[PDB]
Amino acid sequence: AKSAPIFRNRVIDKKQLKKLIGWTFAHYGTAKTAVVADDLKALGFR
Amino acid sequence: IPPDLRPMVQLRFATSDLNDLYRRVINRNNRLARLQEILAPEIIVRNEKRMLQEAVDALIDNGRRGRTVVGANNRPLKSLSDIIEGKQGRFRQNLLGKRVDYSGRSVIVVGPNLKIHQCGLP
Amino acid sequence: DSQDLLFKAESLIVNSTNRYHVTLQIARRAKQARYEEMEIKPVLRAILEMSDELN
Repeated sequence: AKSAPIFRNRVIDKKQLKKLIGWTFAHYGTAKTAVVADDLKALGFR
Repeated sequence: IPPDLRPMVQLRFATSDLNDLYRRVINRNNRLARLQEILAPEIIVRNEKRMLQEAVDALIDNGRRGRTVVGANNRPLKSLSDIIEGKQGRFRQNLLGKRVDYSGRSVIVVGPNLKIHQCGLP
Repeated sequence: DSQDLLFKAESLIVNSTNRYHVTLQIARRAKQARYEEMEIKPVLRAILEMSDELN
């Protein structure tokens, strides 16, 4: 925790998503990484 | 080998190849004993001994040394060595991998509303 | 909720330094739980208890 996310003001391809997931795992844990992945999946599908 | 490891079940009777191999061994052994009891000509006794050796060979490992003992159809009989070797052998078919209980199998479709730790089971 | 259990699980996996040892402890605890309860599911209650004990 305690690591505030950076405002990614750019286009988001697969590389950016993989980088974001890795950062989230490194800073937040494995269940917040799971939550983030589910939220991104929902947003992308919508 | 114990009889339940070479089952002779009734569907017709389905028999393991070990029964036929063992019968060959027993038949040749009994004939050899009879020949040794009646003082048969030496060539006949020697040929029977050769036959007994070949029958025991086919029992231990069919086709390793001589010709392969085929069955009713022209297929090799599965001897003792053929049981414990190969991808269909005992080790790889029943000891390192088994068919298990409490198992199912079905086609998979995509569940988009499920969570990553969940699955949809019919 | 399921999410709550997942967070508590992750919480216990860390600070244990051995995922195997802490899985064994959870199994044992849940076993005792159900045993002294037959007199929620065991593994779940076990994880809840162990998380609440980690303060």
